[PDB]
Amino acid sequence: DNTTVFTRILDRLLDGYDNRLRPGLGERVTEVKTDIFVTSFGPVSDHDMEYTIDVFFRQSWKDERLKFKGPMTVLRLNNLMASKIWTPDTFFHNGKKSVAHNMTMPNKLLRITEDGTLLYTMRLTVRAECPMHLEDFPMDAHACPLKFGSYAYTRAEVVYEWTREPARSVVVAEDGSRLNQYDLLGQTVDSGIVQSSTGEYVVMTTHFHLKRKIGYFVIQTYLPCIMTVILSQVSFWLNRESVPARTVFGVTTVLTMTTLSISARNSLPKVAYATAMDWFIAVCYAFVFSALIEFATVNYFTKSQPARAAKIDRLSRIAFPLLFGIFNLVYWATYLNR
Amino acid sequence: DNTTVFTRILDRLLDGYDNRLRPGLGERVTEVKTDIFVTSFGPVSDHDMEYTIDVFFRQSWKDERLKFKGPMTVLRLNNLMASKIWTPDTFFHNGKKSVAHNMTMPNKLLRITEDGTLLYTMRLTVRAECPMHLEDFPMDAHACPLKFGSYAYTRAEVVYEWTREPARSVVVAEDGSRLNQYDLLGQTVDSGIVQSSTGEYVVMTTHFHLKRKIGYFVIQTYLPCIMTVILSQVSFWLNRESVPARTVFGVTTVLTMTTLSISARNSLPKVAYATAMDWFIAVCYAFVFSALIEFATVNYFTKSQPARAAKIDRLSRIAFPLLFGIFNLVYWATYLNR
Amino acid sequence: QVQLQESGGGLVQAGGSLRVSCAASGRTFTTYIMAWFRQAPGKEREFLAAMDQGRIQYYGDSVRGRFTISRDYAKNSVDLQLDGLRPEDTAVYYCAAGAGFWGLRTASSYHYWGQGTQVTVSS
Amino acid sequence: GDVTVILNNLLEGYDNKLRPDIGVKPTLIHTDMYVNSIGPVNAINMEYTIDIFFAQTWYDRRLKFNSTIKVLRLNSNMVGKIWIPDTFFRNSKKADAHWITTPNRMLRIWNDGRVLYTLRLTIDAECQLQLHNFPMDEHSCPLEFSSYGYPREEIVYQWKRSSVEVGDTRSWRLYQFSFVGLRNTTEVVKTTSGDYVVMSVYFDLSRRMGYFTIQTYIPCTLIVVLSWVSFWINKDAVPARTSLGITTVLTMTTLSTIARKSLPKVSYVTAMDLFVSVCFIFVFSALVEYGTLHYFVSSQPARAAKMDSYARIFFPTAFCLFNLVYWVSYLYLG
Amino acid sequence: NMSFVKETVDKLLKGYDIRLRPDFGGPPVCVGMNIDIASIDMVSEVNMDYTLTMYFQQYWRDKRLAYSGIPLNLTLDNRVADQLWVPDTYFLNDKKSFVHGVTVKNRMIRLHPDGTVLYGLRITTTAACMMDLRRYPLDEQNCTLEIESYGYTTDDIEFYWRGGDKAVTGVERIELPQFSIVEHRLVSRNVVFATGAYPRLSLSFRLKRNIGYFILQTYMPSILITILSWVSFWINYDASAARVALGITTVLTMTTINTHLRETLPKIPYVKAIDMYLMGCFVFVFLALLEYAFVNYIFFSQPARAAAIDRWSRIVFPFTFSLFNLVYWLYYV
Amino acid sequence: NMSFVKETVDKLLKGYDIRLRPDFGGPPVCVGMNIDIASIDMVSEVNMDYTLTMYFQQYWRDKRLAYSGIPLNLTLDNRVADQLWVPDTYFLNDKKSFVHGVTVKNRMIRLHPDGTVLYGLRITTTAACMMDLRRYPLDEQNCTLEIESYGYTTDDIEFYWRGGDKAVTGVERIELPQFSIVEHRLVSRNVVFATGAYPRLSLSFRLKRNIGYFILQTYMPSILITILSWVSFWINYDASAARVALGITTVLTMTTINTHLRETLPKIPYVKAIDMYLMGCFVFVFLALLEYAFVNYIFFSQPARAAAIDRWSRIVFPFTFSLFNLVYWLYYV
Ligand SMILES: *[C@@H]1O[C@H](CO)[C@@H](O[C@@H]2O[C@H](CO)[C@@H](O[C@@H]3O[C@H](CO[C@H]4O[C@H](CO[C@H]5O[C@H](CO)[C@@H](O)[C@H](O)[C@@H]5O[C@H]5O[C@H](CO)[C@@H](O)[C@H](O)[C@@H]5O)[C@@H](O)[C@H](O[C@H]5O[C@H](CO)[C@@H](O)[C@H](O)[C@@H]5O)[C@@H]4O)[C@@H](O)[C@H](O[C@H]4O[C@H](CO)[C@@H](O)[C@H](O)[C@@H]4O[C@@H]4O[C@H](CO)[C@@H](O)[C@H](O)[C@@H]4O[C@@H]4O[C@H](CO)[C@@H](O)[C@H](O)[C@@H]4O)[C@@H]3O)[C@H](O)[C@H]2NC(C)=O)[C@H](O)[C@H]1NC(C)=O
Ligand SMILES: *[C@@H]1O[C@H](CO)[C@@H](O[C@@H]2O[C@H](CO)[C@@H](O[C@@H]3O[C@H](CO[C@H]4O[C@H](CO)[C@@H](O)[C@H](O[C@H]5O[C@H](CO)[C@@H](O)[C@H](O)[C@@H]5O)[C@@H]4O)[C@@H](O)[C@H](O[C@H]4O[C@H](CO)[C@@H](O)[C@H](O)[C@@H]4O)[C@@H]3O)[C@H](O)[C@H]2NC(C)=O)[C@H](O)[C@H]1NC(C)=O
Ligand SMILES: *[C@@H]1O[C@H](CO)[C@@H](O[C@@H]2O[C@H](CO)[C@@H](O)[C@H](O)[C@H]2NC(C)=O)[C@H](O)[C@H]1NC(C)=O
Ligand SMILES: *[C@@H]1O[C@H](CO)[C@@H](O[C@@H]2O[C@H](CO)[C@@H](O)[C@H](O)[C@H]2NC(C)=O)[C@H](O)[C@H]1NC(C)=O
Repeated sequence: DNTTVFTRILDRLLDGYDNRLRPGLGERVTEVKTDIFVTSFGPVSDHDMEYTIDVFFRQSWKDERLKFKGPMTVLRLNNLMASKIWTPDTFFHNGKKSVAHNMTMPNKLLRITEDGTLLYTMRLTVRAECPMHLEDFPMDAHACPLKFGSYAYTRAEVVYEWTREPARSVVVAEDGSRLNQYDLLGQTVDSGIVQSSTGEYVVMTTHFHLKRKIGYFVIQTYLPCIMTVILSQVSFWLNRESVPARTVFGVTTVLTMTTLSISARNSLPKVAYATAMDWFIAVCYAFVFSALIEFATVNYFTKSQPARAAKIDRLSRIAFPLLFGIFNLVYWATYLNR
Repeated sequence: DNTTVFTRILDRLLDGYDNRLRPGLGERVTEVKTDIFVTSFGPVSDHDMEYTIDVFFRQSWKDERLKFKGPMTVLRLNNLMASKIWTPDTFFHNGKKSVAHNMTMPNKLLRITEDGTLLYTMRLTVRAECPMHLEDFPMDAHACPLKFGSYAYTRAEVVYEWTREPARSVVVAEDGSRLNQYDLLGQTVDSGIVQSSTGEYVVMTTHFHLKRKIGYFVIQTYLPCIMTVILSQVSFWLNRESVPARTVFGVTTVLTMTTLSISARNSLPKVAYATAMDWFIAVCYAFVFSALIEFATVNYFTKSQPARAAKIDRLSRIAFPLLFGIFNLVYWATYLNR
Repeated sequence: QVQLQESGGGLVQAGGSLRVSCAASGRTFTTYIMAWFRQAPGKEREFLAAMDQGRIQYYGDSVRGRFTISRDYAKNSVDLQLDGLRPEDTAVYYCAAGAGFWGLRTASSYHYWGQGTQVTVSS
Repeated sequence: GDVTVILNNLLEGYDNKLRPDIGVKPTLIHTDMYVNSIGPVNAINMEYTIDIFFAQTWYDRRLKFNSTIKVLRLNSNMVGKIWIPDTFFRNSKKADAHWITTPNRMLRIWNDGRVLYTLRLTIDAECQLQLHNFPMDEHSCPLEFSSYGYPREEIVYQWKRSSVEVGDTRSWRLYQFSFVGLRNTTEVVKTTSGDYVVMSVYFDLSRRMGYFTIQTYIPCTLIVVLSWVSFWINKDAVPARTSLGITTVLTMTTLSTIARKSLPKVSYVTAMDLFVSVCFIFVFSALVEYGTLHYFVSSQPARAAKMDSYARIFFPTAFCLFNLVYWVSYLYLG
Repeated sequence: NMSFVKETVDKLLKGYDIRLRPDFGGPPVCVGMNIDIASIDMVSEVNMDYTLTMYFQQYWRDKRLAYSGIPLNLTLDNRVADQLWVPDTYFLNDKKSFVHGVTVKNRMIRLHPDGTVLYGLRITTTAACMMDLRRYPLDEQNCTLEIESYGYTTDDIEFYWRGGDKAVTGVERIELPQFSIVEHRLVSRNVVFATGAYPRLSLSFRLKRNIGYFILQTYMPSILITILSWVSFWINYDASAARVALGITTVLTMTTINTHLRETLPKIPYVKAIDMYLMGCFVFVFLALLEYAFVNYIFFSQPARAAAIDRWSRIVFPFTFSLFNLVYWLYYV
Repeated sequence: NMSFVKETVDKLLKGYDIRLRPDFGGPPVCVGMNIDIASIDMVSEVNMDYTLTMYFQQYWRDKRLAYSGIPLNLTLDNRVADQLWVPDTYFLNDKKSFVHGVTVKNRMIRLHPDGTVLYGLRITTTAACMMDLRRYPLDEQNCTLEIESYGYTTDDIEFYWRGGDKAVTGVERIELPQFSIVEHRLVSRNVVFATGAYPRLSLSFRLKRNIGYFILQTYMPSILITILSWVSFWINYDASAARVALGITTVLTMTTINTHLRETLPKIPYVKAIDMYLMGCFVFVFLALLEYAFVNYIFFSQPARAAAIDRWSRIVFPFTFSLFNLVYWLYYV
């Protein structure tokens, strides 16, 4: 009874309908309302300078060609009718290979109201580029953008707007954080215009602010290097006749520092400049190098000026830990504040 | 005019034909004869407990709706036509992710005889599950199964049979073996019944019997451990006064055994129990540990009871090689004869 | 240790149901094939039925349609429902577990065996 | 309104299996390219990644119309309905178009019959790199495209006024290399099926040296200089000078290790492997010098005293000569 | 008899509208769900997800598909699924999933005379679940799978588990090399989104990690190296090169162990139990080498006091290490 | 002009049966094939495969497509390939392959007035070849590519190379970083399967691995460590710590080198030339340390015998090692 009337409505809307033409073609500028719900802010890949996000993308617009009359003021359809109408050709400017989920059905929904207003929702997994300045690594902060707009329609044809106030137009779930090594501080929502060789286009922008967590590098990298420096300074308390013991101490601490430096630099993306961890390792290397030079000097003045050699060892037992402590205090006070 | 006659027969066969209904629906059980040709038994992955196989899958059944009269008695058909008739919905029960090749065209073939018999062949690559018991690793043997049947039709509607004797219904090519680490001994062919929440189904099964090659583990694990144990018992023949020599000797053979033990587990999958290699390594580690404890005892009793220290060193020079040779005889007679 | 203890058995009057069970202990046989065998007095040991991890049921060509095999994977056990028993079914029924290397229908491929259970049919 | 009538009449009697002017003259195509970003260069696989907007313009007499509308701006729904050139990239290992949330294609038609077709592409293109002069190497990575089926007698390509455009060059993903400039050419390539017009674009890339200079060359120079400092201490034959020599050997070994990680596993010798190996030879020879001097200490006045004076003179000279040949060859000769 | 079936089926599909749900505009359509788990594998700590293979069945009643005159249930070719209405079910935490398609698409459609439709699929899915690894490897995990309708609301569609607690089968037959499934649970609830309410079903498993692999591969080497570092205390204090080499080489071996564990384990930037055990062993060998630093520093002026320190260290180090083990294992087992 | 061509093309495709091969039921259709190789890369020893990119062309005659009145070779849009009969060619040893599709599907269809059809495809494929590595890294491999019809026999289709020995081009423009292509070869034979005889064309290459990388990377470190192990023969036998440390560190370094290269290269559990050379160097340094163990054992009672043993080890070891290297570099080169 009712289904026949609903299908006759559905079989009447697309009579003389062209989905190749936008609503209000030649009479007005099509307006699109957009909002995003982030189900899970996925992983961030430092090696590829990109990140993943799983979202619900909702678009609203008015099409006067689809007005209908009937008891059901709202009609919700899955995908066959939604593929027979006009939809905005939104694309992400900085988006890389993205996925539209198809399990167990196309994750697309089209709702129509009596006045002809359409609502289009889809579930997407967007992978986008996030340029990074890793000079302060691993104490860096980043703002990853997400920019989208219309590929084929200039700003004189299609314009985008947020459904609500821009802050309230992007919503993130409380459990929707999947960041092992980052903290999501917040987001900024913006709109603007881009100019190309084919015309001017409206672009909608979102920025997510991230701050990297450092405890992993502290326990995995910084502490072993500090401990290796302490081991290298342990040699100053051994008697000067123990040439093999102090030589083995020196060469094993050099090999340990080399191993730590290689491991630390084998995880960063290959960027042709030094980071804060590179400077920390370089200073630890120069401290163990100067400790081995100090032993070369002590062994040099032995049997000729034993008093000078003893004085060098006594003063190095004070100077080396003090200089390393001052270096650490300067390093951490400089970088944690900034 | 032969081409036009054949075209007429083709355009006449499918008149009143519904491909959504199996032959004999409501009248009899559809009998499917199946045979398999293995072109390559691909790599076996111990980490994922899976294997790859490339096959020609041949199915044969009778469809009275497709009888014809003409100059020929066998018809070879384009793959576009093979998609217009009803075919069995065969799937592999233990398959993980399989590929049907369509380069440069779909690797399918459908032949129709005059009496109504249909022969349907296809080329497939199947990645299947082979759960393994690794208690005897690397001296273990496995039976990797391959099960297939109908996904939707119960045994009251569709049954499967082998085209020939079950031994001769699965044939492997002479150059089929692509196994670096296994030796394919043979296969056994069977057929059973399974019950699910939707009904009872016929399952056709084949088991491939594999035996692992051990030379790689001989060159990677057993020989370095034996050489390290021999070196640690070589330490017994250095003079007692060479304390640094025997201490460096013992501690470096212990670190070499530790390195080998950590190295070996990477090949092994993450299993709860202990393999035969875990026991061999643990015994070699206990032998070098006891050799360093023996030297600690000799050094402790030196310079106070030299007679006892000499007696301990003389008995250790005999006891350690004898006990290690006996352990090796037991180990390589308990596992090589299974 | 690993023990396959068998229950059930006894005597029946040339018919009726007879559910022979088999409980395992000392090792979980979820990934193994659990089967049933039969040994008539002095003749030979004969394969009866088997069920693997995927619940695929294999039967001998003589007992198909009469004996039903099942496994309780949670309790790590296996049962065999004997129906339409005949005097020729008087024998010692065995429970076995194995990996099915070189054939699941051959008795020489099962690592663990039960102590047996006499089933007598009287007519 | 009437726009649907225009589209219906345009598509009426249209055969998209035939190129425009199939039996009259070759179809002339004007191409444009906007480079969004040039991704990382993979020396191990000898490939690079590029993301572009690709635009093509041509004339189709079958698509003329008369109305007050000057241009018909359309999405990808009509791309499959008209004739499109079968342009492909000859040196591409793997390329794909973007489909989120809709196919990234645009089509514009003018009343005179001119068609503009644009789409977004991500391409992994092949670039064979010669790393003989690493880290002083320069490369020109090409990107070539042509028509797969139509020879030069049927389809001809031509660059427009602004051929290749680049936006924010500082936002690209090149860490190892720096972008210099680009060129675009045209050539005719003879194949087994005919002669085809091939359009190429070359991107010039130069590697930056500040990292490899501050990480390898300077530390190695300072260790070599300290080991020649060691040559006037050797006459003492002291444990300290022996320890100094072996510790400088250890420092050079550490630098050699960090020397052989900044490069792909090429099987030819690079300039960095030569520099590190020569530094290793210099410290090795300084230690053989000490072994000879130590043996020579009793026999020293007759010959080893002048031997050490000559080594004290020859070694800095030979190292300056080596540095002169190395930098001359790699900066002015290769 | 087959022609009558062909006529009846073509009658049913004639005029059928795929764009309208059963009882469109009226009472909601009730959908029952069954899951038959076939295998669970590849529980990845680095990727923080797991792979699941299952048979997913859906049961619902559509009056437009009711037929009479045939006393049979009609299992049709799965391509007829494209000619019917099916629910828009999806998994909320699915990262990547596909339907098997060898030798054909692993799909099933079955019809009943009263109009009930059975719709089956064979699905392999990778589902994301957060893991709290502060107690790793002595940790328990709770990973779920969420089933929801993408477009309809509770005024249109409803979800329930078909069979109660028996709706999911096959968990008892699963064997995981590293984990052991402790329990599974079924939850039914609705989710109030911005577009309205949404029916949801949830299936969760609780996993308890096995320890034998870490015992034989991780903790035993560190324990043995710690015990071997005590061998120095039984060596004479004038053997400076031997005791220094033993102490610093055991330190280097412990560092190598920690570094390679850092290379293989997932990057989890917070303190786990394994890091506490490795750091405690590193502290014990660090203090053992600092003890020999003191002994070497004083064995010439006061050789008797250095011998008494070595003798007391022979007792203090094993006792404090066993006290550390006792405290570690009590707090984590 | 244009309308005449459109009329002719619509006439050709009207009443065309795509399910029927040319000359169906009569003489077999002859298919000529050409290949133009663009690149070869990723010759993987671990996966035992290689990657190939090529332009694959086929040439046959179909009298149903003959046309008159147009003195032109009609190159059509590649979507017309979906409306025409094409051979069911496939590659037997292919593991994974695809046709490029940017900016469109890389496919070509060209017609000729006599009815001849030219069909081109741009294909990237991964082909598997068996590798015999008993002479690694001094090995020579033979990797092929098989071309066959999946469903036609010699009664209906035949294969031949179009152009004789010129059918395959582009081999001389292939630059492998590790191999050099010594030769390539073309074969044509009929494979006798169960369903009947099948035509087959085979193209094979012979690759010879470059050796300069391995001389520097593998053999030289082993040679230099073996020479360094001889330094102890010139050291006084009362310096036990130096000769023991040198011997055991050369033994540990040789074991580390051998096991790392074994773990890095694909697992082929049999004896290769690299293993024979590394074992020979491990034996030489093992006997050198056993020689010092004998000298240290006997150096107290018989110092003169110990010094004579050291002098003879200083002579015998370099000579025996050079004889071992001569045998090695003759039995394989
Ligand atoms: C061996 O077997 C394999 C399979 O195992 C096979 O691969 C498959 O090959 C087929 C072709 O034979 C491919 O199908 C085509 O795909 C084209 C696009 O390819 C991209 O997208 C694929 C996914 O498609 C979805 O999304 C697109 C939009 O992005 C949409 O158009 C599709 O319909 C489809 O959408 C469905 O799914 C989404 C969810 O995902 C739902 O939301 C939606 O509702 C719908 O259900 C994707 O798979 C592709 O990736 C593959 O390929 C790339 C290389 O290209 C590779 O890198 C990847 O790794 C991967 O392999 C790729 O991203 C699509 O355009 C085609 O559609 C054409 O043609 C069909 C058939 O004629 C027609 O029905 C369509 O309508 C359409 O006609 C055109 O389309 C034009 C597009 O611009 C349009 O301008 C025209 O107007 C016209 O469109 C219509 O026009 C009329 C008239 O005006 C109008 O009335 C209509 O409204 C409409 O506008 C076609 O679907 C398939 O994708 C391949 N799959 C894979 C996995 O490779 C391989 O080819 C075989 N080899 C051999 C040798 O046999
Ligand atoms: C892994 O981790 C997940 C997430 O924590 C676990 O999933 C949780 O499991 C528990 C136990 O099953 C769930 O609690 C149950 O929830 C159901 C559903 O309640 C909903 O529907 C009700 C109508 O059917 C409705 O009344 C509820 O609303 C009331 O309750 C909520 C509670 O927050 C409250 O906010 C509302 O205001 C209402 O008061 C709600 O919409 C519920 O039916 C269960 O009740 C049981 O217990 C009560 C006594 O406590 C008893 O009276 C009932 O008869 C019934 O026996 C129960 O509360 C929880 O909802 C799940 N979480 C999520 C997010 O789904 C999962 O179990 C973990 N895995 C493992 C293996 O443990
Ligand atoms: C890319 O191609 C264009 C088109 O051929 C080149 O532009 C031409 O430059 C020459 C001078 O070198 C002028 O005489 C032509 O009039 C230009 N043609 C135009 C603008 O359409 C352009 O130089 C090329 N880019 C290079 C070589 O880097
Ligand atoms: C169309 O194609 C045919 C076939 O390739 C061309 O005929 C060839 O012409 C060359 C040059 O005269 C001859 O050397 C070949 O022997 C011819 N082939 C055959 C099979 O006879 C023909 O020239 C092409 N026509 C055009 C206009 O390009």
